[PDB]
Amino acid sequence: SDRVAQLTIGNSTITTQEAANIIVGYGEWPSYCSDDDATAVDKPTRPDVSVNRFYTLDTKLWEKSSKGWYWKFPDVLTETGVFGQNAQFHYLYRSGFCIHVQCNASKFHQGALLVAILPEYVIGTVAGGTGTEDSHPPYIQTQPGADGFELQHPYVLDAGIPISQLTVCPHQWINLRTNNCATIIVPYMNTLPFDSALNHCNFGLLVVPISPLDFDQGATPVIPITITLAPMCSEFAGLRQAVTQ
Amino acid sequence: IEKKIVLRNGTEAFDSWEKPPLPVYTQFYFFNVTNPEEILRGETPRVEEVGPYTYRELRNKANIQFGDNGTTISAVSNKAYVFERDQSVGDPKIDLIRTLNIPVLTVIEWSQVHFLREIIEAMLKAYQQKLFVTHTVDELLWGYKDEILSLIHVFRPDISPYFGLFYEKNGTNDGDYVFLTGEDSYLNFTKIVEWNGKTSLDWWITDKCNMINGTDGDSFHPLITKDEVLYVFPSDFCRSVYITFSDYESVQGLPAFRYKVPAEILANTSDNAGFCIPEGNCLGSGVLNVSICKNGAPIIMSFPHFYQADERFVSAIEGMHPNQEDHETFVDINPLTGIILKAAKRFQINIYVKKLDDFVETGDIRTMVFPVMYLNESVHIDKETASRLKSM
Ligand SMILES: *[C@@H]1O[C@H](CO)[C@@H](O[C@@H]2O[C@H](CO)[C@@H](O[C@@H]3O[C@H](CO[C@H]4O[C@H](CO[C@H]5O[C@H](CO)[C@@H](O)[C@H](O)[C@@H]5O[C@H]5O[C@H](CO)[C@@H](O)[C@H](O)[C@@H]5O)[C@@H](O)[C@H](O[C@H]5O[C@H](CO)[C@@H](O)[C@H](O)[C@@H]5O[C@H]5O[C@H](CO)[C@@H](O)[C@H](O)[C@@H]5O)[C@@H]4O)[C@@H](O)[C@H](O[C@H]4O[C@H](CO)[C@@H](O)[C@H](O)[C@@H]4O[C@H]4O[C@H](CO)[C@@H](O)[C@H](O)[C@@H]4O[C@H]4O[C@H](CO)[C@@H](O)[C@H](O)[C@@H]4O)[C@@H]3O)[C@H](O)[C@H]2NC(C)=O)[C@H](O)[C@H]1NC(C)=O
Ligand SMILES: *[C@@H]1O[C@H](CO)[C@@H](O[C@@H]2O[C@H](CO)[C@@H](O[C@@H]3O[C@H](CO[C@H]4O[C@H](CO)[C@@H](O)[C@H](O)[C@@H]4O)[C@@H](O)[C@H](O[C@H]4O[C@H](CO)[C@@H](O)[C@H](O)[C@@H]4O)[C@@H]3O)[C@H](O)[C@H]2NC(C)=O)[C@H](O)[C@H]1NC(C)=O
Ligand SMILES: *[C@@H]1O[C@H](CO)[C@@H](O[C@@H]2O[C@H](CO)[C@@H](O[C@@H]3O[C@H](CO)[C@@H](O)[C@H](O[C@H]4O[C@H](CO)[C@@H](O)[C@H](O)[C@@H]4O)[C@@H]3O)[C@H](O)[C@H]2NC(C)=O)[C@H](O)[C@H]1NC(C)=O
Ligand SMILES: *[C@@H]1O[C@H](CO)[C@@H](O[C@@H]2O[C@H](CO)[C@@H](O[C@@H]3O[C@H](CO)[C@@H](O)[C@H](O)[C@@H]3O)[C@H](O)[C@H]2NC(C)=O)[C@H](O)[C@H]1NC(C)=O
Ligand SMILES: *[C@@H]1O[C@H](CO)[C@@H](O[C@@H]2O[C@H](CO)[C@@H](O)[C@H](O)[C@H]2NC(C)=O)[C@H](O)[C@H]1NC(C)=O
Ligand SMILES: *[C@@H]1O[C@H](CO)[C@@H](O[C@@H]2O[C@H](CO)[C@@H](O)[C@H](O)[C@H]2NC(C)=O)[C@H](O)[C@H]1NC(C)=O
Ligand SMILES: *[C@@H]1O[C@H](CO)[C@@H](O)[C@H](O)[C@H]1NC(C)=O
Ligand SMILES: *[C@@H]1O[C@H](CO)[C@@H](O)[C@H](O)[C@H]1NC(C)=O
Repeated sequence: SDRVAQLTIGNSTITTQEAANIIVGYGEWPSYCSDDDATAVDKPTRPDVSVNRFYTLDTKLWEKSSKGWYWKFPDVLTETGVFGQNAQFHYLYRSGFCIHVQCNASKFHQGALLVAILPEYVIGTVAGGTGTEDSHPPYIQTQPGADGFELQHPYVLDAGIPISQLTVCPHQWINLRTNNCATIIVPYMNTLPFDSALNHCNFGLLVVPISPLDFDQGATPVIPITITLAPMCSEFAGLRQAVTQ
Repeated sequence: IEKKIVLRNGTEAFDSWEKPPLPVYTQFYFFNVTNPEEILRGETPRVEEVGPYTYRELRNKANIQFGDNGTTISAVSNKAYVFERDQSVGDPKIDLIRTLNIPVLTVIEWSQVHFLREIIEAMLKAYQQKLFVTHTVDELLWGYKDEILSLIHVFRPDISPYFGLFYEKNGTNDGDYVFLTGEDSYLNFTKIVEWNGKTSLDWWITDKCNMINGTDGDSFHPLITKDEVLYVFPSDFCRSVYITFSDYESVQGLPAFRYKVPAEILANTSDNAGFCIPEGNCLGSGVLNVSICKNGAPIIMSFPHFYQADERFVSAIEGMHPNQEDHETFVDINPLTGIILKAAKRFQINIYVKKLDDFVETGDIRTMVFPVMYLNESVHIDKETASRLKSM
């Protein structure tokens, strides 16, 4: 009654029969902006079906020597579907997300992942190596899009913060002896109630193998990791022509 | 006894070798791509030989140290280039040269050896680039800030974001050389014996292929015969070459044995089978993979215009017309004194291209060898100093 689930929203459902449990980030569901909070005076659009779908984005192969990946949300979906068309026309934006990452393996493979969220995941550099040149990260390390980006130094998460206490932020583990998926429901976290969808990326989805993959030779050596996400309770405002960046 | 030509502090042969008094003239020739999009569609390329770009060189020696009771000498050989304008067609800092983009073909190579694979494959995908770019002459040859190489520098701080064909070669050395002067024997005079502490090369297949022979090519040993074989190791070609006898020449008023770089340096022989890396599968005759000794750059060293090379590469590029007189490598040596009279070092820098489906900037390009640039480095002895050597 906990191992088996089904998440239907929009026209797309996903079934899982070896889940762990759904955690709701910071204990509350995504919701619409109340009139106590809103400052924009134009009526928002709320598509309510066409953008609240599980978008399956990409597939990272996980071998025995991987480091970890990250996806900046919502810039994984400003190139995809009716979410990517409404977020490019409209200046303002708010939504929550239901984030579901699948990674199946046999009952002989082993290894654990820490799929975790963290809001305002800013990216530092190696500062020129020795630490004296103020190098800023490029635009693709900042906002990789639906392609994702691989961590260089996952012990410090490319930001000088340790991964050992990433477990404070909303997370759950995918260890291949127990579960194969990890649902994380995230509300809209930001100070101001709407923001731009092209500039500001509210959070980043860190997916790091902490305990590495291991399997005896003869088993299937290709163990993919696919993340599917669904913008919940999304609404846009401030209509103008299409910007792409 | 001609012991007058030695490298002793107190001799006039050491004065010519420490400071070469005769200028060296190098003319940089380029290839301009006329149909760049049609190569991406898969058509036959059409180029244009563009020049001349006359540089006058500067030469000296630094860090000269002796040893083993005077017979072993070790110094560096700096080389600074100064452009000459009246002997060139136009101002190089305006002259736009359209060719391949060598840094974005370098970092595709790095993805093939899994050297920063997912970092570089994120660069060329989100930042769409051009296989064919157009920069000036001084940018393409003396450093220019690349887009993608400026992004690798913040991930890896060792990578220089400035690419150039001869980048950081103005006033810098090409190794810590050590030589063998003629205090013991006049057969081995200023011969390269070791390189940066290492005895010989280390990246070739066999230990016969690794052996560094001969000199750097500045001045040779005297008493040259017609039947002996001289060996030259330039630091650009990354092996030791030899030179064969050509004909009788006449430099001003002195004897000359014209020696030329033969076709059997880069031919398809059983000796040159071991210079194709890794397993002897050669791209063709007359070409050489030198991608190891340029820090991973897909460069091919060959004669200009595929001279003494395969014909199926000549017919692949419209404009390749090699001949004997204009695109060879030769040297005029005084047979009595070993002073180089008139030389011309002509070598072509090519960039290998092939259609790879994971990089959608290559279009539909054929697997071939593409012309980029070549240069005639010429040295010449004038009228007054020729008459100084007519006495001896
Ligand atoms: C001129 O000259 C120049 C110079 O030389 C040149 O260059 C060149 O090039 C070429 C071409 O490209 C090259 O080759 C290549 O290479 C490559 C690479 O390799 C490298 O790398 C690797 C990687 O690794 C990774 O992974 C692993 C697993 O796999 C792991 O373990 C590790 O750790 C790593 O990881 C990393 O990374 C990743 C990525 O992804 C990430 O993710 C992570 O994170 C991390 O970081 C490596 O490994 C290698 O290594 C090597 O070496 C060493 C030394 O030190 C050793 O120790 C080792 O062991 C190794 O060795 C081995 O291996 C190799 C392979 O690899 C071999 O070869 C050898 O022999 C031995 O055995 C390196 O470093 C590669 O890949 C390739 O290979 C391929 O190909 C071939 C032919 O071609 C074949 O034979 C093979 O087999 C392969 O195939 C494969 O692959 C493909 C693609 O990918 C596919 O498609 C197919 O299908 C296949 O697959 C299959 O099979 C397999 C088996 O193998 C299996 O598994 C699967 O499943 C399937 O079934 C090639 O080889 C080279 O390299 C270069 N060079 C150099 C020096 O390098 C040029 O070219 C010239 N030019 C002209 C014109 O020619
Ligand atoms: C460094 O190396 C470069 C080349 O790598 C040398 O530059 C070449 O020098 C030669 C000789 O000075 C030049 O050749 C000359 O070209 C003239 C024009 O040629 C064009 O037109 C003819 C038709 O007339 C075409 O067939 C040809 O393809 C060219 O498009 C010729 O008129 C000259 O002919 C003279 O010599 C021949 C030799 O047989 C005689 O028969 C003639 O009667 C006449 O006297 C001559 O062939 C060549 O153009 C130069 N190339 C470039 C790109 O400049 C450098 O000289 C060399 N050294 C230095 C210091 O840089
Ligand atoms: C190698 O080949 C390439 C293309 O095959 C060639 O590049 C082109 O050269 C032309 C001529 O220099 C460039 O055209 C110029 O562009 C500037 C910038 O806008 C214009 O201001 C220029 O206008 C002048 O045009 C006349 C002179 O040509 C004058 O009468 C007029 O009043 C203007 O002053 C001119 O159009 C062109 O931009 C490049 N193209 C690219 C993509 O770089 C290159 O020149 C060739 N190199 C050599 C050495 O031959
Ligand atoms: C550097 O110089 C050395 C010595 O001068 C070269 O080694 C020699 O290379 C020649 C190549 O012609 C070898 O000759 C061969 O002889 C056999 C018969 O023995 C003949 O059948 C072959 O056709 C070939 O001519 C010679 O054996 C070899 N000697 C040694 C000790 O290796 C070397 O090749 C030069 N390397 C470079 C990069 O210049
Ligand atoms: C390479 O460096 C040399 C050494 O400075 C440069 O040559 C001098 O440049 C100065 C700059 O004003 C000028 O006085 C002359 O052009 C040169 N002087 C002498 C005495 O040679 C040269 O410009 C540099 N070349 C490149 C391509 O970088
Ligand atoms: C360079 O020489 C080698 C050695 O003969 C050639 O390799 C042979 O090529 C023929 C075809 O011409 C094949 O039938 C043989 O089986 C090959 N033998 C070996 C041992 O590889 C090579 O093809 C020549 N290069 C070129 C471009 O023709
Ligand atoms: C050459 O000249 C004299 C000879 O003793 C010496 O003082 C000088 O230092 C020598 N130069 C070098 C570079 O060794
Ligand atoms: C050079 O001089 C003679 C002639 O070959 C020889 O005895 C000597 O060992 C040679 N030295 C080197 C380093 O080649």
